[PDB]
Amino acid sequence: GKLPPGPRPLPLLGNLLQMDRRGLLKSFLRFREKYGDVFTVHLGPRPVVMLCGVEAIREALVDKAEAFSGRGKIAMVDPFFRGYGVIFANGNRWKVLRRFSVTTMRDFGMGKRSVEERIQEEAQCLIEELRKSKGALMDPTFLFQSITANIICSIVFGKRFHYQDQEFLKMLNLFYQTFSLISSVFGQLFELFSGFLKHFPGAHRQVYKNLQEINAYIGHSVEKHRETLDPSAPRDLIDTYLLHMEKEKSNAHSEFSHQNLNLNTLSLFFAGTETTSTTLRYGFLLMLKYPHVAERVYREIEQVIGPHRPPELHDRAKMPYTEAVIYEIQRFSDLLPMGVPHIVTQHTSFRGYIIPKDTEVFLILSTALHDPHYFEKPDAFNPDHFLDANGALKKTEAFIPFSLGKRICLGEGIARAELFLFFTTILQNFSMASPVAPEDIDLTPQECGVGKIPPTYQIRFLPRH
Ligand code: HEM
Ligand SMILES: OC[C@H]1O[C@H](O[C@H]2[C@H](O)[C@@H](O)[C@H](OCCCCCC3CCCCC3)O[C@@H]2CO)[C@H](O)[C@@H](O)[C@@H]1O
Ligand SMILES: OC[C@H]1O[C@H](O[C@H]2[C@H](O)[C@@H](O)[C@H](OCCCCCC3CCCCC3)O[C@@H]2CO)[C@H](O)[C@@H](O)[C@@H]1O
Ligand SMILES: C=C1CC[C@@]2(C(C)C)C[C@@H]12
Repeated sequence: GKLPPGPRPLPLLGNLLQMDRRGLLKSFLRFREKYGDVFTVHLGPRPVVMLCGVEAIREALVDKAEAFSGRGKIAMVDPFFRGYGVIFANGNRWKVLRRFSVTTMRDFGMGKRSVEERIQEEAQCLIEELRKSKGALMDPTFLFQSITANIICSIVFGKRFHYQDQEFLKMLNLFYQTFSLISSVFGQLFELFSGFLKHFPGAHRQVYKNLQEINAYIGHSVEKHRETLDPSAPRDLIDTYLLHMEKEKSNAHSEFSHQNLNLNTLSLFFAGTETTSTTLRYGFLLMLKYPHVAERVYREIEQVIGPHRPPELHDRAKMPYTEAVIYEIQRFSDLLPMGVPHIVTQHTSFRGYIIPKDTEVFLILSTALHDPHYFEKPDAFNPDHFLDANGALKKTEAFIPFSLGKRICLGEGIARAELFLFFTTILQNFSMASPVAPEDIDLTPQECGVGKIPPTYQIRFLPRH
């Protein structure tokens, strides 16, 4: 009958005075030193249980899924989402939204394109755009958000936007700034003291205002889908939801509400755009720092695919090196180092500790991805972390960047397809250069909070021959 151990808190400040200035993640890795894999930290007024290492995390999300499957809050965006949409929902609202989103993120209608096909098409558009740049320097952030946003758009809104569309780019800008502001030092501090800091000016207000501006776009798209809805031929995920709404309207407790429609839709957009693109940004920075890996990846593309046939998912199994590189990009880039917060949904016992219902829990995914027993020298980028003796692909159970269990990333199959196809399709057509010599490329993230965000950089894409 005790919570996990941890540093002794003060009233009001919780463990603030024991924290590391460099962030939550660093704070928690120090605590782990002292207390081991399961400990309690008081983030202002809330005790939060931290679980570290693949064994503890898997034991919680998979073996104790009846208790560890709740969703906790991200203080920076809770005032906006308020438990609407699939990411932030619990209970029956979650079950409904998850079932809906999973099915509709995969089955689209006979004669509608596959996931692979939309990605393949977006990849050709991206290569045509990169050709048109003629080797000019760019920060590729906007293009990497455009291609990942466009895959979600084709599912959600039934169309794609053009790369030079300044309105499309305005919404990409809002998603980008929001993810940065959520992961900033302020955003981390807000996680501790949201109750106090919310009365004052700060980034939380800018985040809230950004999300309302994206929400206004969605609300208008929804209305215009409603006006043109053909109940016999759903175009996209919005039409499918409208039909469920119509079908359940006689139940006042239907979860197909207007607020879930907007916020689930937003949720999918945010997650679909900022995750994969951020991974891509890091991956191309790593290719600049390790041009020998990129050159090896090209050799493999040449031998297995050739210089012109578009890459397809069937190529994956014949490309162990490219796959190792992409896993290692994900491992090293550690997109969500503390995952997304969980909450326990019933009184539970965990390695002797007793964790009461409603206790918030962070799974520190970063500790699995940097576990030195699975990855020798885990702080260095090295695709050999994923290769055996023969150069064959060695997967491992510590590779959990999508989490595990009931709340495991529902975009996983999409993200993996997007990483492989965009990565290989770009390298099939271009090598990369930049004004910064490999030795001087600094990989230090620009933010490290909920999200790990790479520094900005310039790069050129040089066409092959
Ligand atoms: C590199 C790409 C991605 C990574 C590393 C990633 C990682 C994650 C993680 C760690 C979670 C939290 C799981 C948990 O709560 O324990 C999550 C949830 C989620 N992700 Fe992904 N994600 C990626 C791409 C995507 C994409 C492309 C989509 C959209 C198609 C997406 C949609 C979602 C949704 C809707 C949830 C909430 C699931 C739920 O709470 O039921 N993610 N993701
Ligand atoms: O109808 C009234 C409203 O219209 C103007 O806002 C527009 C701007 O006129 C207009 O340029 C705009 O075009 C956006 C198209 C790009 C959509 C990109 C999507 C990417 C995926 C996630 C959703 C957004 O959409 C916004 C919402 O319609 C205004 O911003 C708001 O005043 C006002 O509330
Ligand atoms: O005592 C009653 C109150 O307590 C619950 O919430 C509190 C928590 O009790 C209480 O801890 C809180 O104060 C926290 C002080 C945090 C110190 C400020 C830090 C901010 C920047 C970094 C250094 C200092 O403010 C919140 C709002 O008052 C409630 O939010 C309010 O109902 C209620 O007014
Ligand atoms: C992919 C995700 C899951 C939760 C999240 C928030 C900022 C939308 C970090 C984005």
